[PDB]
Amino acid sequence: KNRAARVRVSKGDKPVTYEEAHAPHYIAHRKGWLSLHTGNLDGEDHAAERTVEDVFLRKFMLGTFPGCLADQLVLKRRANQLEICALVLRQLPPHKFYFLVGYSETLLSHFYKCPVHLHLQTVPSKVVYKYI
Amino acid sequence: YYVDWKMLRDVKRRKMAYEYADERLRINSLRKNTILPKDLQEVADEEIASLPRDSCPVRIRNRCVMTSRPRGVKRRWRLSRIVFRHLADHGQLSGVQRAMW
Amino acid sequence: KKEEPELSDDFDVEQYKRFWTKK
Amino acid sequence: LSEYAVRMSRLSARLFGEVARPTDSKSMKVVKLFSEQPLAKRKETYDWYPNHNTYFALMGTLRFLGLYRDEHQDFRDEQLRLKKLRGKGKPRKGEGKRA
Amino acid sequence: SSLNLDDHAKKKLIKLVGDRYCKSTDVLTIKTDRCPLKRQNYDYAVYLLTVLYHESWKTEEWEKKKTEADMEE
Amino acid sequence: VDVPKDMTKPEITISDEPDTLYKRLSVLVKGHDKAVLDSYEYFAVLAAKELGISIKVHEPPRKIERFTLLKSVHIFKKHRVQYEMRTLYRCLELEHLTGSTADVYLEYIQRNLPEGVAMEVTKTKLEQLPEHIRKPIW
Ligand SMILES: [Mg+2]
Ligand SMILES: [Mg+2]
Ligand SMILES: [Mg+2]
Repeated sequence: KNRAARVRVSKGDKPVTYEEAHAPHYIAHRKGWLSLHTGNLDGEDHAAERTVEDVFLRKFMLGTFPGCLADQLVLKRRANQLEICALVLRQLPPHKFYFLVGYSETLLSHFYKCPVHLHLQTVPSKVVYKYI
Repeated sequence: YYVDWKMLRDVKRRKMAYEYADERLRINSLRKNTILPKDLQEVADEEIASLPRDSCPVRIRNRCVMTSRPRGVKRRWRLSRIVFRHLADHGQLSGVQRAMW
Repeated sequence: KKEEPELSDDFDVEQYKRFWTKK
Repeated sequence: LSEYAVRMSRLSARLFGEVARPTDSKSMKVVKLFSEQPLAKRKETYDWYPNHNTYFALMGTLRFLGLYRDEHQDFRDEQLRLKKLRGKGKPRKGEGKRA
Repeated sequence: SSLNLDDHAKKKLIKLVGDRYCKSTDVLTIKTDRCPLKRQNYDYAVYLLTVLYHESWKTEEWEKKKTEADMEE
Repeated sequence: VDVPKDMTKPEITISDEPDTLYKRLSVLVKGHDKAVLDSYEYFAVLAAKELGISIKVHEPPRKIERFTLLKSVHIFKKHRVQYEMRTLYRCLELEHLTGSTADVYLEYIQRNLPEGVAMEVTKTKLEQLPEHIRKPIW
């Protein structure tokens, strides 16, 4: 039985978001890619550097915003600028959110030597697609 | 810390190769040409073999940058086969989808 | 056995030094 | 193959910059060695490995500064504390089996 | 067809440039890759065009040693 | 009703250097999703028509890259999981475009490029004969 990136059925009491409710074979059929960049095109180079940078942001954003992150990030790379779109719960006061936004934008920009955009959308709770 | 001692050894090996890359190329040019006298080529073989062992391009090993799996690594993404599926099945790699035809 | 390394070949690089600099 | 063709082959090689005089099959490798970039100097080779030392050290310092909270490192510390409480810790230097 | 090649000069240029000349479309294609920059390649590419034209007009002494099997017509 | 009066201040210094004439300009955009490229073509065509360029749009055939990886982490070599990377193509040809008009059209096109696509430009610049060839020198 396949087990890749799946949530198992357990009665009807466990909420599941849209991303987690679809099996990996549904990619490019019902759900898109969480990251989009040129590296994985046909005749384009520089695909390994993008991948390692992508993984680091998955680990940095998850740790910078403990508990208040809703689901996976969305990373868009246009020109040389990097846009990070996130869903954040209503946990921290707005003062701390702007502190972390300012902290993240400056630290990443001076680390990857590229401008960084950080756009946040706030939701009251995790969005439930099935079960519950 | 790299993920394993083996990965650390590879970094030293790659670093040493880069330092002696040009010097090896100049000496190796003499050996690979048949117009120079045979006496000079024999001396070149002694010098090229006197260089440190780690400064050899063939000794470089391609591993995974995440888990350092010595084999089963795609050269394009520099990732192990297990890690590549882990990233691709979650949709975290652009343009990568399950093949159906 | 044969020997003829001095081939009768003529060519001067400095002949085209003029077009080399500017149009 | 005539003497006329030999001059034309050499004259064309002179202008485009290739080798004029005849060259052996094995002797052309020295041209190839300098024409191409050596394997040890390609960016794919010496920059193959991301610098894990900077990645690990940076997140180590940010963890102590309260700007990054790592769950995994907290898990090790919490379990390491329990081992000390249970009486099974790591001995100092020169305390393994010499006593 | 837009150049000033003579009957002898044009025949030598085709025999000199090799496969870069198309016999059907009468177009000459020069491709340069050795220079690191596009501006250096552009200056080098035009350098090849002018030196190939000034050389097709030099009827050197050895050119009279033509073989009847080397004639294009 | 209240608007900033005359908030425009660009300068275009017309120098004396002759402009560069491009015989034909080719733009080839490559991406993973057809829908983005379909919308991007409409944006490019609409902007091109307004500038008066008379462009032509054609779709080159697509190519598909496939590779196979093992399924489990130990033995079981009779079961494989395959993957596929699809690159869809779209080409926009530009004809009789001047150098000055080329610069603005390309930079306007490039800045609005979506994140999931890239493009290559093939510019066929035309010019007269070199001085040595034009000026009679034997
Ligand atoms: Mg280990
Ligand atoms: Mg040998
Ligand atoms: Mg090997």
